Amino acid sequence: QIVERFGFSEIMRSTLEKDNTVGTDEALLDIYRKLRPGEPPTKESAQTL
Amino acid sequence: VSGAAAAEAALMRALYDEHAAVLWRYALRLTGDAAQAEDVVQETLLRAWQHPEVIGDTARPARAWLFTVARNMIIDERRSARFRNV
DNA sequence: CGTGTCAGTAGCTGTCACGGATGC
DNA sequence: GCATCCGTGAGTCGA
Repeated sequence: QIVERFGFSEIMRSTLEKDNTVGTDEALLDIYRKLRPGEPPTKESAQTL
Repeated sequence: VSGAAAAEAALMRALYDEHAAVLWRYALRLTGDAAQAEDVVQETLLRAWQHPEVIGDTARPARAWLFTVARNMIIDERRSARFRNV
């Protein structure tokens, strides 16, 4: 759906290609570990905040 | 044996990794000074190490006991010595 | 003194030129 | 080997 929405521009294609991690429960924990460091990253602990 | 003495250090490090940052955030809100929150965290975990009754039961939340101890410490800091000088 | 069910900053970027050590 | 980022500086005197 990301390619469906941002397909008319090549910069967004390059963004999704150069991306490091993929997954709904993966980028969420990435945001958790970059936002509140030093805490155990649970899928729901990040889904909450 | 010596491994029995190392297991206690491993246990303390585990409770560190699971509660230290959250307790720091709590004390940081109650005080507003991060350097004071670190002191509260150190003292609270020191009292946790001195009470094996809190570290024994894992099926019971020790986080609440930690928050209560930190709250009492912070309210004790809020008396006369701070009252006059701060 | 003892402490024990959720219990989780405020604030904030509306500065910039410039040089060189620091770093992927 | 070079782009990044850190740290430095940014008028004077007033009641």
